[PDB]
Parts: sequence; C-alpha cells; structure tokens
Amino acid sequence: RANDAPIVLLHGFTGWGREEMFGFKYWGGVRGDIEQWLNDNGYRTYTLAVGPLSSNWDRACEAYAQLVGGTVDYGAAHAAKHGHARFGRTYPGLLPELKRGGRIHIIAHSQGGQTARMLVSLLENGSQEEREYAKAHNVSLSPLFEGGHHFVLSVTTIATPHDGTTLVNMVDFTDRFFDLQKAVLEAAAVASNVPYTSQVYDFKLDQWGLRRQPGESFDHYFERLKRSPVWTSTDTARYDLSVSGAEKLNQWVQASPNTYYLSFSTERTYRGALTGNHYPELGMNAFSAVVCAPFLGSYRNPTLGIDDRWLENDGIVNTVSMNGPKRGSSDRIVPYDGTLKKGVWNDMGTYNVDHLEIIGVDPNPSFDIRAFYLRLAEQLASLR
Amino acid sequence: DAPIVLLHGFTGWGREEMFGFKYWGGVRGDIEQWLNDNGYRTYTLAVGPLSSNWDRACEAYAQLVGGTVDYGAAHAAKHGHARFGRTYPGLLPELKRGGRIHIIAHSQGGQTARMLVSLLENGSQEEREYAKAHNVSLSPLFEGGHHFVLSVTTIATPHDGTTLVNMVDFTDRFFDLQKAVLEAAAVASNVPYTSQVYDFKLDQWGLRRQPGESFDHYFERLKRSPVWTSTDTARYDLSVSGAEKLNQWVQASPNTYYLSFSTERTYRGALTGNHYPELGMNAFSAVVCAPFLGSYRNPTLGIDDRWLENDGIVNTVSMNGPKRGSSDRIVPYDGTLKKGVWNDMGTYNVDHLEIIGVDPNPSFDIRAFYLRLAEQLASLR
Ligand SMILES: [Ca+2]
Ligand SMILES: [Ca+2]
Ligand SMILES: [Zn+2]
Ligand SMILES: [Zn+2]
Repeated sequence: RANDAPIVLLHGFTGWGREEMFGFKYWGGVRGDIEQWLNDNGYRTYTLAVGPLSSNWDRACEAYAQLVGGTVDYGAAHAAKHGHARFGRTYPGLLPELKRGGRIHIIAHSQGGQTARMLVSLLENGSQEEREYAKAHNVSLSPLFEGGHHFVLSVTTIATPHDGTTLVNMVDFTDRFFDLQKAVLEAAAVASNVPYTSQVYDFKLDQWGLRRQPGESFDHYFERLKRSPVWTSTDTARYDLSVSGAEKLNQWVQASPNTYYLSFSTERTYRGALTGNHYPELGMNAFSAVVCAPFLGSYRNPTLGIDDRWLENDGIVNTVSMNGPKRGSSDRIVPYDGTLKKGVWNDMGTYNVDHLEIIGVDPNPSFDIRAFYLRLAEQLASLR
Repeated sequence: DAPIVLLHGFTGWGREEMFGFKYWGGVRGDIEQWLNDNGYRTYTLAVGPLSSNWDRACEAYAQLVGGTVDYGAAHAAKHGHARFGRTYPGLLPELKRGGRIHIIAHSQGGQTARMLVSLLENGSQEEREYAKAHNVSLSPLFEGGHHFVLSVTTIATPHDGTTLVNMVDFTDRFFDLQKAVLEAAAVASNVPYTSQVYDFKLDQWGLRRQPGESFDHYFERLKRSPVWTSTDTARYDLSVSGAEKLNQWVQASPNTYYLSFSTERTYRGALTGNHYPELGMNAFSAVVCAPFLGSYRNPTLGIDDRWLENDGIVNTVSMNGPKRGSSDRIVPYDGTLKKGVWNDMGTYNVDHLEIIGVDPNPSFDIRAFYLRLAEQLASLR
C-alpha cells in the first residue's frame, strides 16, 4: 500500500447502474456485489454506468461527466458527423476533486476495456478534430478534448476485445446479440415480454433520441433498436467490437506512458484432438455454449489474419484478443514477471473462467470471485 | 430521523416481483419511491404472505438486521416445519447497535409489526426454556431487551381478526382474491410462467411453484397444504379467535408509538343495520366479500351490528387497535401523538386495496396521505 486512489468499475456492451435491474449487480451477479466487497476491505470503489450499446467515444464522454460532474459533451464535430445531440445528461460528479488533483484506477470488463483506454487517451491528448472544429465554428470545447488531464493511474481490463471479437462475423449476429441481451435480463430475473413501468435497464440513448416507452416490452424495444442508428451506423459498440473497428480504434488509442495497464484474459474451451478448433467446456453459461462458442472456435478467415490463435475463447470474445491491443497497435504487452510496469500492458495471464463468470453473472463454484477482485485491488494499491 | 419500513399483509411481494407492479402503490405508482424523493429514508420488506405472523416476524427480523432466519426450535418442533429459513444480508444492521425504524404496515402487516415489537422487547420464554431443555441455540429475537422499533403504524389491519374467514366458501374465495391481485398486476393465474413472478416464500414448508405450473394449479396444492390447514397460518391469525389469541400475548410496549388508520367503504341500511359496498369499491370485494362482511352475525362470537361496517376485506371496528384479549389502551388523535398506546388517526373512505393503490380512487390523494404520515412519524425522528 501507498497510493490511496479510488477504484472505478466499468461495464461492457451489457451493463447498468446499482439502482437499476432491481439491485442485481453487473459487478457480482449471483455471487453478490463486488463494489461492496472492496469498500468493506478498505478499497474505496465506485461504479460507472454508461451506454451499453453506444460507441466507445460516446461512452468515454459519458464516463468523464459521470466522474467530474457536468453535462455530457460528445463534441460538436462528432455530433455533426454522426447526426446526434452534442449534449447528454447531467451527473452530479462522483469525484469532482479530480479536476484539482486526485487519481483513479479503472477496472473494466469486456468493451469497458476499450472505453477505459480511450478515456485515458482523450484525457491526455484530446482530439484535434474537436479542437480544429471549435475554432472553425467559434464554439466551446469540452476539456476532454483539450488534453493535459493525466488523472488515471491504472486501466485494468478483464476479458476485453482489444483486437475485437469474431462473433461479430456470425450470420445471425444481430439477432443473437440481442438474445445475449435478453439472457442477461433473465439472469437478473427480468423478463423481456412484459411492459415494465420502471425503466429497469436504461440504455441511455438520450443522444440518439431513443427510450423504451411506457407499455413497451424489452423484446419490442430491441426490435426497434435493431433498425436504429445505434445498431446501423459507424458510431456504435457493434462497430468498435468488430475486428476492423477495434483496429481503427487501436490506431489512435495508445497507452499513456503515465498509466499502468493490466490485462486479464479468459478461456472456457478446450482444443480439438485433430483440428485446433475450440469447443465449450461443461459449465460455460448456457447461452454462450449453444449460440456463440461453436462459431467462435471454428471461424477462420485468412483475409483478416484469423487463424488457430483466434479460436480459444471465453464464450464471447476470442482469448488472444485480451492480452492488449495488437491489430493496428503500437503498445507493448509484457508477461507479468512480478513487478507491474508502467506505460505497458502487464499481461496477468489467462483464467479458466467464461465471459459471464468473471463478473458473477453466471455461477462457477470452482472460481473464487471474491479472492480475484480483492487480489487485484491490492495489486492496484501498489504505486507509482 | 429513523428509516421507514413498509410491511405488506396476506398479499405482498418485493420490488423485483410482479414485473415491478408495487404492492405499495399499485396502479397509482410507487409509494416508497415518493417517500425517498421527498427525503424520507424508506425501505420495503417482503415476508411470506400466507405464513403466520410468527413466521413472517422471524423473517422480517432477519431481513432487517441480517442473518439466517430462525423460527425457533420450540416453534418448529411444534408445527412441523424447518427451523431455519433464508439468509438475508440485512437492510439496517445498525439496529443492533443504536438504530431506529418506523414500521408502516397494511392489512395483516399490523399483526406482524406488533408481534415483531413484542418479540424484540420480551423474547419468548417458551423458546428460552426449550433451549435449556434440548441443547439448541436461541436467536437474539427471543432473548428480550432489544427495543429498536420506535413507531408502528397499522392501516386497515384486522387487530381483532376479520369476519371474512367465517365465509362458507372461504378457501376458494380467498385464493380468488389472491388471483384478482395477480390480475391487477397483469399476471394470469392460468399462464405456465417460467420466471418466479410471485414467490410465496414457503421454504420452511417445503413448498414452491414448479416451473411451468400455473398459479391456478399451485394454489390448488396450497389449499391442501399445511400453510392453509394448520394452526401456524395467516388464515388462523386472520380469524377472529386467532386474533384474540394473538392479542392475549402481543401487548404494546411502553417504548413505542403506535398509530392506527381505520378504513370504510360502505353505507348502512336504514332498517337492518347491514352494510353495503359504495360504488367504486374494488369489483372483487364488492361482489365476493362485502355483502357477507356487511351481514354476518354470530352472537356466540359476539359479532354485533358493530362489525358490519367494512373495508371490503376487514371489519372496520377491528382496525383501531387490538381489543379482544388486549389491555392495549386506545386514544383518538388529540393533535399530539401519545406513547405506549394506540393513537387512533380516524377512519378514511377508501378500500382495503385502494389505500395502497392496488385499485383506483381519483378522489383519494394517496400520494398526499403517505407524505403526511411521514412527517407525523418524523415528529419524533
Ligand atoms: Ca457456469
Ligand atoms: Ca375504485
Ligand atoms: Zn457518438
Ligand atoms: Zn411457523
């Protein structure tokens, strides 16, 4: 121990706030509540809750405002390009002292990892698209695009598609993605064919002008979300989750030399005897084992360099993708030797735990979830 | 300030259940949400609807302070169900060490909230003696000298029982009520649901709805089960003679403020004295219950004309405070809340289900009723 910085949890393409999903936690699922375990052991922990289906850009902006307070500013240039509100919601700020000079650790799961890397990237460097635009059109700029804000001491990514996931290429992907979404609903005891009055699981699509209406089931809403810009356009989680889009992301989102990056990879498959294809183990969450993993560990594509190294998977994301960014990237990934190195991806290795088990959404009695996150917190509680 | 704790009666369910249709607010919205947004620390219990006040008190205790539910070795030995129940994390563990709550209970809730105070305050000697005799642990609930309640508020509670239990076709009609309350949340009693929807919380009895089993079919099994056929049921405590037996040992503590809201939705016939439901009474009570409630006499039981004014569910005279087998004192509201007695807050022109929003009533300002009560309860902290 000798940094005191809070931990900040960050979900992926599925995820909600503490008040949401009737208290059923993204971080902990059926195992309990990970934020609470940490706080009770004296690691101060806060939870971010951004647009699950939105782009990493949108989510970083949302994430910044949630962190220091204010209205979400997606950028005038960006807003004009993609045709959506410049301005979002207002947040009181979890840590407004961070302007004056605190520090955070981000712990991020799934696509959260991409959004954490880009939050840090934008914090340090800004965007010269938004800078040039603002002076061109004589409007204001969110401090997020100025640069010189260095306040993230660590990004820890867990089961993140740094190079993408190959699931995106699946033939029925659009439909099966929203079935994943409905599965995670069921996991939380929430049904998709009933008009919940309460918002329950808010997708936070204020920018796009999309909300679930009174008397609208999730099935219906998702059926509308499929035909919408949040599934259709460039500016989406779907896009940044494909192998090509992660590629574009990687090309501009580099590791801050002032941040400690950590990666945890996941696996819940075994190699074939005569092939190299991967197959889901007994105990992989039902939805992934049936719908997703067969494709994930058989899909080969010589054009995109998708060979045997991509087949091992955690039921959702190709395991090789979680090391750190590689495709389109300059960053350096090193195996964990004992001392966590700065400005580089410290590969903490691979765990026999599926995309939903590591967060607790699917059970795994063999995997001690509490010990994994408490072990992590203490690694993070060592310093610069 | 003291947090506020909402407690349902012989029907009720936690916030996640009934697809988010709230027992406390029904069609009118979310009473607990209203109390939090107006800045009253407010929580919601979901104990077993059909279970006895003893059981549901033991559960409420564990939901509050944390732990695994212990029904008492003597109690369990005596009725033939599991001693230990669900393990809860706890809403307000601070109650063991300094804290305080305001209980607001509806319908049978008010029996439960009182039996919860009496147990905290004086324990149970029976369990205490049984523990010496059989080498078993005792729950803190049965020790005595815990006194963290502060206020109990009963809205429409059958403190002297309801006369409805005496109905000839009660078993079948009670569960029809249960399934009308299902229908008010847009839940169907014939749909073979897979989601839990409404957990009757009968672990101790070893009873559970089977997936793909309708409430129709489940409720048939429940009627033939010990949570309907035993002495240890909501049904027996709901009885006039079961309430009396409760009242004989569940006193009012000097250390707590009790508040009673009575409720009426009937008009008196000029000749007979019988009572008939007002227009706009929830259709089910109007048809199925109030005519009986309004006409049922039995002078062995002491069921006078006095008993005929009703809620639709409960007899109005049963609601101001325990009396049959009670020494609890009952004063009508003099402007200032007295301690260790029932403060009778009057009678309101609202159904048993309307008073919690499960059935419409435009002329009833339900949001203003409960906000008002909150202050009254905060005139204390
Ligand atoms: Ca599993
Ligand atoms: Ca009505
Ligand atoms: Zn955008
Ligand atoms: Zn019992």
